[PDB]
Amino acid sequence: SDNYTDVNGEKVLPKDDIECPLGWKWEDEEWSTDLNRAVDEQGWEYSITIPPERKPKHWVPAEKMYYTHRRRRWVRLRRRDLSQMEALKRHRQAEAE
Amino acid sequence: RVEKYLRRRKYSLFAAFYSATMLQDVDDAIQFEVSIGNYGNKFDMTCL
Repeated sequence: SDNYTDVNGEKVLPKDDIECPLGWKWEDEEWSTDLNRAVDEQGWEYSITIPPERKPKHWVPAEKMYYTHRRRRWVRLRRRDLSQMEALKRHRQAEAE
Repeated sequence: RVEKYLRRRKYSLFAAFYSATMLQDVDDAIQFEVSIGNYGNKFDMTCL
């Protein structure tokens, strides 16, 4: 569960723990495997043990014995109520606290 | 686009040997070795 990250490598929740924000409904209740990336048929990309920078630079679709990490991108969609976006500014005032 | 075409699956092969005849000039005991590609070669392995 600690292997879920954002684009910057920062920890995020597991894909199955994500809920839809107020004023929005899910278009996709489940996460779709991203096959649009340089990944294998299972959506996985592979890489060498993460270097000292702790910020891995290279991933490939290929599986090798050299690779000790594997990653997938997941895609999920949501749609807003077709009324007003005034509600969207109500939960975005707390940028930091 | 080529690396993403790489995949591997487990395959199953079975072979039974029912008889062996018409041998000539046999000096010692006979063994056979059969392998698939680079797999099953007794000299390229320590444990299978």
